Amino acid sequence: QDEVIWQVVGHEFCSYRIKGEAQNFCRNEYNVTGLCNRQSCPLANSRYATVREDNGKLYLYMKTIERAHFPSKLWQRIKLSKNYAKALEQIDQQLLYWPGRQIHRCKQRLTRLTQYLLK
Amino acid sequence: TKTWRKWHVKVNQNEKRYAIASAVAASGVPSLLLARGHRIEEIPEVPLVVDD
Amino acid sequence: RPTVSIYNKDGSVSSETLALPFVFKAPIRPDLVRSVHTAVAKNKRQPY
Amino acid sequence: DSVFGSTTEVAQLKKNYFLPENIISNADVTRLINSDEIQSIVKAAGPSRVKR
Amino acid sequence: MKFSRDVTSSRRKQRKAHFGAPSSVRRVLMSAPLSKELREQYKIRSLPVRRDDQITVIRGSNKGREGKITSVYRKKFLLLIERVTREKANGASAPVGIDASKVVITKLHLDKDRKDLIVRKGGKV
Amino acid sequence: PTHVSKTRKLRGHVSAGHGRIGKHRKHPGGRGKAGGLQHLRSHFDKYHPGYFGKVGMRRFHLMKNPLWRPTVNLDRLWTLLPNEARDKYLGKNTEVAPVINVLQSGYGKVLGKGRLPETPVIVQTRYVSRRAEEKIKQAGGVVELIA
Amino acid sequence: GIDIERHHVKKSQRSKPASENVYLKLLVKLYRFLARRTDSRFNKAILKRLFQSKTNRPPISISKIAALTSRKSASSQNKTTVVVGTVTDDERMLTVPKLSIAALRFTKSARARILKAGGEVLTLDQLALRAPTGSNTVLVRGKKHAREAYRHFGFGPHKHKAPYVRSEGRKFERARGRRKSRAFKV
Amino acid sequence: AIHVKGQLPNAHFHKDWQRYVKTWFNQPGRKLRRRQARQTKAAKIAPRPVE
RNA sequence: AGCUAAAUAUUGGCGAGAGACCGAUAGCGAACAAGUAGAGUGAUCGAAAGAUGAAAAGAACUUUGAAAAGAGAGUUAAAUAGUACGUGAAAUUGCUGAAAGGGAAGCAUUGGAAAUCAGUCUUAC
RNA sequence: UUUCAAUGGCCCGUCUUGAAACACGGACCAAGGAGUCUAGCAUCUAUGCGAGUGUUUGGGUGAAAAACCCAUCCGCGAAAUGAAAGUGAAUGCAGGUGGGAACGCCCUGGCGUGCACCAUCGACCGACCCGGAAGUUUGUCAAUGGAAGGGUUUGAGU
RNA sequence: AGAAGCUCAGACGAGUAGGCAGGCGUGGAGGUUUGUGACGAAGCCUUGGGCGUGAGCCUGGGUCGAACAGCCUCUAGUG
RNA sequence: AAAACUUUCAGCAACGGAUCUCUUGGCUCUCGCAUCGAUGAAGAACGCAGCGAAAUGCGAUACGUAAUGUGAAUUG
Repeated sequence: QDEVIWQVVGHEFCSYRIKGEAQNFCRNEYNVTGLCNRQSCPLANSRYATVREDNGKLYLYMKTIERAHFPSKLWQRIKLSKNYAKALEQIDQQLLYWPGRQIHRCKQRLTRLTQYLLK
Repeated sequence: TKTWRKWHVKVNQNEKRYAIASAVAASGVPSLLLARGHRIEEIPEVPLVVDD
Repeated sequence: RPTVSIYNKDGSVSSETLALPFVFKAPIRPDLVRSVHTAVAKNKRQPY
Repeated sequence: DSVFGSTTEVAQLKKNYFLPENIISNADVTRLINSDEIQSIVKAAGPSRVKR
Repeated sequence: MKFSRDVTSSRRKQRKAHFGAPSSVRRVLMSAPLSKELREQYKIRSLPVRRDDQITVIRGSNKGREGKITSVYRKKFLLLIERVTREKANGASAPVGIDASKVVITKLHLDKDRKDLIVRKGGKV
Repeated sequence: PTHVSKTRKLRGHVSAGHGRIGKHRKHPGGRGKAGGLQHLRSHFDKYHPGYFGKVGMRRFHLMKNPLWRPTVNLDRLWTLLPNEARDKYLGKNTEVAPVINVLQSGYGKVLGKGRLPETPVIVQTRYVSRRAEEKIKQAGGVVELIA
Repeated sequence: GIDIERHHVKKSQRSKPASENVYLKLLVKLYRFLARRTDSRFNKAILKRLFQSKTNRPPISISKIAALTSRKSASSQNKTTVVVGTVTDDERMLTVPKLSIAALRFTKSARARILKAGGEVLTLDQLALRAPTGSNTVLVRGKKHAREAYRHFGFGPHKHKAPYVRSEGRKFERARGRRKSRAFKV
Repeated sequence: AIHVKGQLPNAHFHKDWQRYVKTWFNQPGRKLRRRQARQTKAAKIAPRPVE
């Protein structure tokens, strides 16, 4: 079923997919890499995590297989407002067991957002 | 251009019904709704059913 | 079958629930829907 | 349920219409590939992108 | 959305009807809203403009200017307002036309037909 | 449509895929089936033999309805029955034998291709083959002619 | 300059199904992994037949499967039947034996009869769990040349193939070149 | 001049057939017209059955 | 010997609603004063041609000139909108700057000369 | 980018064995400008269903030329063959044989097993050439009827 | 690891008529992008820059004044 | 051999009217309706306004009279 979703949305129309002439960018509000791919596909992965920026505050999102039918409680929010290091250990801790290799990607994403926040 | 060009086109009724059932099934998947462009990030459940 | 909740006019959950209809377990076929939609969207055209 | 019926019981509002059957029983191919039934017999995986 | 099939949604037809309207039809096409005092006094939102009425310009470069309607110049869909004029190069003065929808009526030139019109349009006097 | 066709790929190519030496001319070989005995004879003889000349005798004012006689074989006689009737009678010894009126099924003759189960059966029909009847009687049933 | 017969020679093969079916592609993706991670000729042939087209995948029938699995020696026992194609019912056989078939599609009559009378209907992915190497599976094919086109292919002098004729009768390619009374028979 | 596989062509199109092409773009309109006339007859003929 | 409603037709007339139609060399010949101007003894033949601006506010006045106009000024959001009026392409033309050239020119390749210009860098650790 | 020097470079399109051609067309620019649609057919491909299939001639239903739903017919397919009258497809596990996909067993082969497809030998159905057993009633002596069986003929068959 | 992806190796590369494949461009239709726009859309001019083997595409500056585009599909009076 | 001249490139200015945007027009489809004339029709000719050539309208009651409706214009 998760593969059905990817075969429907990945290669064709998707509101978070931005195809230009040779490449795919994924702006989806719950992705980390920024690119379109099942491994990183937020909608087609039932267990997946992300970080995004908001008003000087970092946010980590997670979602599971249990709450798929209820979009309202489907995604889970946590807020971060501390320095980078501690913000790193939070993602490390929150993901040392959950995604598999998203730990490094969201460390990279948290990196870029904190440079945004200082600027 | 002529008026007797073929404007209307035939689909087998069984294949029309196949597509209708497939679209209803697609409406029951939250991921497809978000992908198509619906702002359902806050709705309680899919399918969203309200009282009579 | 999985059950779905029913919501009142005020957005609260009602006790009554419905089982998921079998139509939601039907195959999802974007290619066939696109082909049928391609044809059906030609059936209200006017000649020119 | 009356409008579309099931895949084995006919719809009431559509005569001799049955919900279509899929060609694949379970579409979770990744978990079916990674299941123990497959990985218990597949020969030892060759390397990924190989050294030249 | 419109559900009647006696009315047309065509841009071609609606523009043709507007710009080919006779003088009597243009009379209703040139309608202006009433001021708040008149609205609460007559229970009327809008009336067609008539000569000799008192109005205030609500939009444009002449916003806020007041004056009596000297001529509702129907064939151009314009209102000519007293002292709303322009100084030409030669020294003469040319009137500046204001559309009826851009003015607000602050005093009506009441006739017995206008009173009948007001009470016929769900109002009182 | 039009965008996935040729003449969208020959835009730029002279002669539009019809060649230079010979070109696209209106009717260089004749219109329609012109020929068949003079210069189309090679195609007509090798791919459509029997096309020229008469065979047989004419029938004036032919009407299909008196000739209407669709045929059914023995291996479909039991499928002509409803499922409940097959369940009740197929393979079960009963004093009362099931009856199939193939005329109401749309058939004017019962042919003998295929096998027939051993349960007795009454076949109501207009026409029947010789050995179609032999297998029906062999299966313990009878054939009754209908008109 | 090199004296090579032909350059850049692709032979004939299909590398993916021309079908845009999402579920067929899911099955192909499964059997791509199975074919290249096992030494099973079964998995390779299933992958190839998933690539094949509709005319190259004829329908097989319930009775044909019963006929092939009940051939004297046979030893077909409870071995699952696998066909890459559609399984159609055969009304002519009045009792369906207990059979196990894995196929892309079962017609509604065929699936009902198989389940009602004995065995089970499986999809090709469920077969991949029970017999991931295709052990004790009877792989079968439909009659490729039962198609109407082959009734015409190869028409010519003394080939006994069906001509392309708009109607059947005494007036339609029956006189000259078809009998000795009108010139010749060819 | 006929060299391809298939049956020999039989198109009866040697007259001025475009002059007499009949289109069915008024099929939905006629269906609604027949419905309205049938309902007009139903209301007009009183209790008496329409057939 | 004879009559007869309905279902059927309808490039015309009349009244409407539309459109995956055309967009001023297109769409009817004609979006405009179009079957008009013009042609032909006649039967007939038959065009071209839409766009200042929100508003004429269409340039008062001074000055040069026989005048047409120019130059100032003025109107305007704009006169790089002045009716020879939205935008204003190419062919082709004048002016200016640069360059080239002993009976063609153009091109390709490689570098020089002259003009022109971006990247990179400066930093980060 | 411009220009210079060195080297190279004929005018493109076109029919043609052969074009720089003393062969044709081309002074220039902008805009327009040529494998379309329809009734069929054939191969191939995709989809639905599948011994069936096709709702849209209509009727129902929608205030709406859409979508949805629907009775009875009918088209094509499920049987062929012959000019017709007519007849009309299992001796067998719906046969043998050869090669064969996949599988199983054994120590690379071997052994089974054989889908699909061809080569081939038959069996069956219709015509064609014989052969006339019953049986039907009318002519019984006959009239009509066609069985078994034989040909190595044929069909766009099973 | 847009598995339609990634990776390794070897051989090879002329072409009229012609066949096939993948792409570029144009008008209109459905969906989509919190899409661009009078703080300048479209168009046009350009000894500016950038990308692609190419069809082309983007951009700086100038002019201009009202609409237009990316992506997925549909279509054609499409170069 | 400098200028002129010729050609090229660029800027500005001409010539020209492409392009873009628009559109009371056309085209096609559908729906509905049935109504010319010797009681003078369709068509034609000449006239009619304070200032009009055409178009539009009308007929010596001549850009119209009566009647009905609206309700204060027409406009150069």
